[PDB]
Amino acid sequence: PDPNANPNVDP
Amino acid sequence: QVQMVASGGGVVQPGRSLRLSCAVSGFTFRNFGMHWVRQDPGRGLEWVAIIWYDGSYEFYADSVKGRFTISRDNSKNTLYLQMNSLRAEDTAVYYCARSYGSLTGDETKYGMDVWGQGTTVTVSSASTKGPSVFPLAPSSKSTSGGTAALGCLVKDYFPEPVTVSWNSGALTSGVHTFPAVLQSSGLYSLSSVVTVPSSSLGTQTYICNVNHKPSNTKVDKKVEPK
Amino acid sequence: DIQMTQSPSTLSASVGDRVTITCRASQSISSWLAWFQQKPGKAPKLLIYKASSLESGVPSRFSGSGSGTEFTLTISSLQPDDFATYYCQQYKNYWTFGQGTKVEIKRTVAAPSVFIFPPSDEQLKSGTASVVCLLNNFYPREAKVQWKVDNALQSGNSQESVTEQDSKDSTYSLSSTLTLSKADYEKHKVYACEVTHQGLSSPVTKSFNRGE
Repeated sequence: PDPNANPNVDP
Repeated sequence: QVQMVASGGGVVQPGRSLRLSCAVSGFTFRNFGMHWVRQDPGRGLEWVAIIWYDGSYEFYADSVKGRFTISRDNSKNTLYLQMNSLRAEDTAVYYCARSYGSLTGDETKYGMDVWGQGTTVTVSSASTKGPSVFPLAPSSKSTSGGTAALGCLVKDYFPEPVTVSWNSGALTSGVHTFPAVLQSSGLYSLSSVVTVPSSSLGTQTYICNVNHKPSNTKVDKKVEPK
Repeated sequence: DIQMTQSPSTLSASVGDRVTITCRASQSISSWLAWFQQKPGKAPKLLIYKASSLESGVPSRFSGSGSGTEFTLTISSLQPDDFATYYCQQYKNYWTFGQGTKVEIKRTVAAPSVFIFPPSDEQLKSGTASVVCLLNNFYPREAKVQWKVDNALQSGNSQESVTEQDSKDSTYSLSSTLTLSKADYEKHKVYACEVTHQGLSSPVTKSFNRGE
């Protein structure tokens, strides 16, 4: 992944 | 209230190791990516590492690649940074920072929002040394009008901090304790000064109380006028 | 690496003024720019995300604009709680920060009080000599301290240290320490400290002769 992509959970 | 605190910092010699930890509160730790960011002596901020929410991906800055490892315990809600082969350039305050807390997916790029309290890391080949406290005596070359100036030079100590009081804390008005500067020897030097009435230089006593706890060095130095 | 640059590095302002800080990027970062506020001893705080979006609870006296390579933070009316260092950060390719812009409190010009201290006899018995020149309570921060030893301009043997702006009177204080060996200290007679500040009519010189 791009390091600046979403690093958080998908609810 | 989203809040974080980093800890684990200390003073190590080049090539040694250090583990930093970060405690959180007020948010679900396992739901957000976490950053490590540091701030060098020149107040410059530089990113160190990021870890995904589930620990599936980790990215590192080129300066720390191969020597640092970022990890997380999503059950104890803790962020870790294990460092080995430390360099003098790694001397900084290390903060933990949460990635921007959006759980929508609408954006394509993500930064940081909440930063925790930092922990100080000092990497230096110098060894622990107590300070030499020399009096900066008042005289005519230090008396402008009715205001005279006196102080104490606190020289050749490592590491920081040194604490300086005056008259065991009884003298606080007009006291300037300057920031420590790093000498070429790898040791620090510092001066603390105070302005007093010149008419009280033969009637009052002035002692500078230096305490360097890393070396168990408490020093009281009377400053007599020339 | 996308390089971030801020201007100015220091900004003198008063309460109630309209303050503007600029951030430039070596490459187009679209609108992925963030403004952080950091007060001394504390961690940075996020004020503006996505170039223009204010965070919850941020006062509406803060505003941000720009896209591509030029961005701007504007404080419409500087309040006492706004005197701090402000950093910009791009988050397009990794995360890189600007060097910071320090917003300081402007006050009237205050000329420094120059004091000089010859090295103590105790330090000389240890083989080193330190002469300290003290500039107490002055504004603005810019001052020049030149060391002269027997009419010779010194270079590379002095270290300066400046305090933060004082919380009561908003002044700065400065110490310049000349460090020499005891042998080199005993080869010269006159040691002078020349101070140039915009609050002084003419530069001030505090001199002492070794053994006086």
